[PDB]
Amino acid sequence: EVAAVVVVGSCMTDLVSLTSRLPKTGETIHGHKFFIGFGGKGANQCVQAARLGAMTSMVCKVGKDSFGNDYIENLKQNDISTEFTYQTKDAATGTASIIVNNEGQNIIVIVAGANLLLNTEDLRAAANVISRAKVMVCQLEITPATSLEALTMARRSGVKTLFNPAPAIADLDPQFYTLSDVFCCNESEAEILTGLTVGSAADAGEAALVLLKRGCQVVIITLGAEGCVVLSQTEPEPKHIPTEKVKAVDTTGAGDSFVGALAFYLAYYPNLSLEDMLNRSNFIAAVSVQAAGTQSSYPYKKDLPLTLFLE
Amino acid sequence: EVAAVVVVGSCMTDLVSLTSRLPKTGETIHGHKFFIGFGGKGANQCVQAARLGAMTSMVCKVGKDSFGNDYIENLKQNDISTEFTYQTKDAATGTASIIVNNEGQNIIVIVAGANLLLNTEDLRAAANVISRAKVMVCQLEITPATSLEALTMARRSGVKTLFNPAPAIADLDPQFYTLSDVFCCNESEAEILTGLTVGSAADAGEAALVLLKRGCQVVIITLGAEGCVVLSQTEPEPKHIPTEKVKAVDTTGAGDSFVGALAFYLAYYPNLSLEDMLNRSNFIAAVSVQAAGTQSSYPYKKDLPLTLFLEHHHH
Ligand SMILES: Nc1ncnc2c1ncn2[C@@H]1O[C@H](COP(=O)(O)OP(=O)(O)NP(=O)(O)O)[C@@H](O)[C@H]1O
Ligand SMILES: Nc1ncnc2c1ncn2[C@@H]1O[C@H](COP(=O)(O)OP(=O)(O)NP(=O)(O)O)[C@@H](O)[C@H]1O
Ligand SMILES: [Cl-]
Ligand SMILES: [K+]
Ligand SMILES: [K+]
Ligand SMILES: [Mg+2]
Ligand SMILES: [Mg+2]
Repeated sequence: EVAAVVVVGSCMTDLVSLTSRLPKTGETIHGHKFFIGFGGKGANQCVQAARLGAMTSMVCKVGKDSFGNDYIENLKQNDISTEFTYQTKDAATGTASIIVNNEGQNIIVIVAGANLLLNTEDLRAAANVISRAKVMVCQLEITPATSLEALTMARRSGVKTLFNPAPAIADLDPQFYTLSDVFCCNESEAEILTGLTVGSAADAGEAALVLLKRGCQVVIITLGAEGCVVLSQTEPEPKHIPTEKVKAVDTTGAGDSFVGALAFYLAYYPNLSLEDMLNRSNFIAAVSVQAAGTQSSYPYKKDLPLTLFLE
Repeated sequence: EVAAVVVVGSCMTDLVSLTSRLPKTGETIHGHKFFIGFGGKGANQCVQAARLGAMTSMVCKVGKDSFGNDYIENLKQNDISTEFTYQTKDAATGTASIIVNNEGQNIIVIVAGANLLLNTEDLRAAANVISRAKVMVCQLEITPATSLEALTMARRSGVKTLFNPAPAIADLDPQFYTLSDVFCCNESEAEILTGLTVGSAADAGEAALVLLKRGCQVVIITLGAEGCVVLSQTEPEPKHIPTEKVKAVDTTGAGDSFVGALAFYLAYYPNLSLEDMLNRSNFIAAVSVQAAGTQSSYPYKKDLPLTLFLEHHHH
C-alpha cells in the first residue's frame, strides 16, 4: 500500500475543560466537564484525508507516555501508516490545554513538546516513502528546519507541496513560500502574515496576492462560512468560492478538515480544476462543522454524497 | 492491619503547563513544559498521613481511564489501601488544569468529574471500614451530600470526624457543623463561611467562635506562615499556635499536609492535647513548604525529628 499523502507535522493531545466562566490570575474555578481529544493540525489533516479513502503516512514524534501510545493507536484506527511515527522519552507528547466557556470564549496553552524533537535524521529515514507520494502536507506546529527539509525533499522528487502556515508568525522564513505549491491559510493567519486587514472576500484577495508575490504557486484563504478565495501564478485574479449555509454545531477543526480534503483531491483527483477541488473541500469542511469535536466530526467517504468522488 | 485513618474524598490529576506569562480571555499562548501530577485534597491528606506511618484507606472514585489507573498506582506507591478506590465509565477522573508562569503565579480550572459520582452505594460498601476507623477525614471536593453521608456514618459508629470544608460553600447544611468533631479550614474558607474578614489571628479567633456556636466540637483556622488558631467546646478561648519561620520554596499543598498530619495525630496519639497536635502538624506542613511540588514535598516519618512521635506532651 504506497502512501499517496504524506503528512510531516504535529500530533497533540487536546485537554479540554468546559466552564461557565474563565479564570483570572490567581483564581481557581470549577468547570462542569473535561475531555481528552486527539488533535494537532498535522494529524487532523491526515485523519480527514484517510477517512476520504487516501493511503496516508504520518511522520511525527510523540512521547514515550500514555498520551503517545494512545495517539499511535488513534492513527492506526484511522488506517494511517505509523511507520515514521516516532516516540521519545525526552519530551511529553504535545498538549493543547483548552478552557472554554458556554459562549465559546477560550484560553489555550499549547506545549508542542515531543513534536519539536522530530528532526532531519528522522525525516531522512522516510525519504523513500516521500519520494513515492503524490502530496506532502506541512504546517507550522513542529520545528521550522524539519518542515523546510520535508518540503525540500518533496520538491526534489516532484511531489506536490501543500503548506498550511498555521499558527502564523509575522516574519516567516521566505523559503516557506518558495517551497509551497499550494499555500492555504485562514483570514486571521493572512492578517498576521501580510499586515493587511481581512474583513471581506475582496480583502482576502489582496492579502492572497501578497503571499503569491512572496513565491507561492497557488494561494487559498479560507473564510469560514464565506467559503474560500483562490489565486495562482497562472490566474492571479481572485476567485471567491462560496459555500451553502449550514447550521454549525462546532466549527473547531474545520480548517484542518478543509486542508485534509484538499490533500486527498490533489493526490487522487489531479485532473479536477482547482475550483472544483475547492468546492468539494468546502463541502466536506462544512459537514465537519455540523458535529461536535475535531477528529470525531470528520466525515467518512461512506457517509458523504457520491458526487464528491466522481471525476 | 486495620486502617486507623479513612479519607472519604477526592483524587484529581494535575495537568500542568509552564509558561512565561499567564493568558487572559481569548488568548492562545505557547508554554515550554507540560507534566502530570497527582492531587486532590482527599488524596493529598491521605498521602501525608500515610507517610507519617498511618494505616490509611482512601474511599474515592476515579474514571475507568488511564488517569484513574495511574492514580490507583500512586496510592499503592504511598502504601495506601486501595480497597475502596472505585472506578466509573460514567465520568472522567477529576482534573485540575493548571497554568503556571515563571514567578509561580497560576490559573486553575478544576473539573471534579468522577469524584462527584462517589455515591451512597459506594459508601455502604465502605461502611465496615469507615465504622472501624479511628478518624474519618472528608472535604468538599466530592458531592456535599456524600461527605455528609460519610460524616453521618462515622458519627453513628463513634468514629472521630475531621471535616475540612474546602472549597467552602456559603450555605453549607447545618448538619456539617453538628457532625464535625474537628472542623478545620483556612482564612479564605472562614471568610466564606462566616462573612467576616479573616486576615490575622485575631480575625480567625472571631470567625472560629461563630463556627463553634454552629455545633462543632473543635474549630481550627489555619493562617499560612502564622500557624493556626484553635478553640473547642471545652476551651472556647482562641489559642494561637505560631510556627517557626522557614524559607518557603513552594507553599502548594501545605494545607493538605497540615490536615493529613492532624489526622495522623488524632488517630495514633488521641491522648494528646489539641495544642500539642497542632504544634506538630504546623511543623510538618512547614517542612512541605521547603520543597517543590505537592505530594512529592510531603515528608516521611524517617526524615522527621523523633520529638514529633513521642506519646506524651513535649515542651
Ligand atoms: N460556519 C461555517 N459554515 C460552513 N462552512 C464552514 C463554516 N466554518 C468553516 N467552514 C468551512 O471550513 C473551512 C475552514 O474554516 P476556517 O474557519 O477558515 O478554518 P480555520 O480557521 O483554519 N480552522 P482550523 O484550522 O481547524 O483551526 C471554510 O473555508 C469552510 O469551507
Ligand atoms: N510560608 C509558610 N511558612 C511556614 N508554614 C507555612 C507556610 N505556609 C503554610 N504553612 C503551614 O501550612 C499550614 C496550612 O497552610 P495554609 O496556607 O493555611 O493552608 P491552605 O491555604 O488551606 N492550603 P491547601 O489546602 O493545601 O491548598 C499552616 O497552618 C502552617 O502550619
Ligand atoms: Cl515545548
Ligand atoms: K466540528
Ligand atoms: K510544597
Ligand atoms: Mg486552519
Ligand atoms: Mg486547605
